[PDB]
Amino acid sequence: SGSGASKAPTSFAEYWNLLSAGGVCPKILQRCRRDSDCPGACICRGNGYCG
Amino acid sequence: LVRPKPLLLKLLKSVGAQKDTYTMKEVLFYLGQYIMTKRLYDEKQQHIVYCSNDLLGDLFGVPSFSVKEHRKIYTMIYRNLVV
Repeated sequence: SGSGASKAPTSFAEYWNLLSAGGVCPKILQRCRRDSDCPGACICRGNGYCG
Repeated sequence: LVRPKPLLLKLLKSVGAQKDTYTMKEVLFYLGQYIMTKRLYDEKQQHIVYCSNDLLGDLFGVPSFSVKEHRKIYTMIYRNLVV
């Protein structure tokens, strides 16, 4: 959930995630396709799962 | 929930978000999606944001900001919202 390149952001997408814009999330094992498909403030990672 | 500002409402409404109240994620979502689709990021410096001459500058009081300043971004946002 807000999960990007926390090791070295080189992109806008990567650095956008690092802000954690939303807060903390319960880390649901629900399969999504986008951040809007995941409730609260969770984002869909590159596996299609929230984190 | 949070309470946005009446200036910011005009920007939000331009992304489809015409509501007076939104969620914490939504506030930054409509903002991010706007800049992402507007092309207001530097190619070489995708971590720098131009707020000068946009509705973000009017409310921030600064000509530009760094996304790297997460602790500053949060204070700017919390000054826009009601906790």
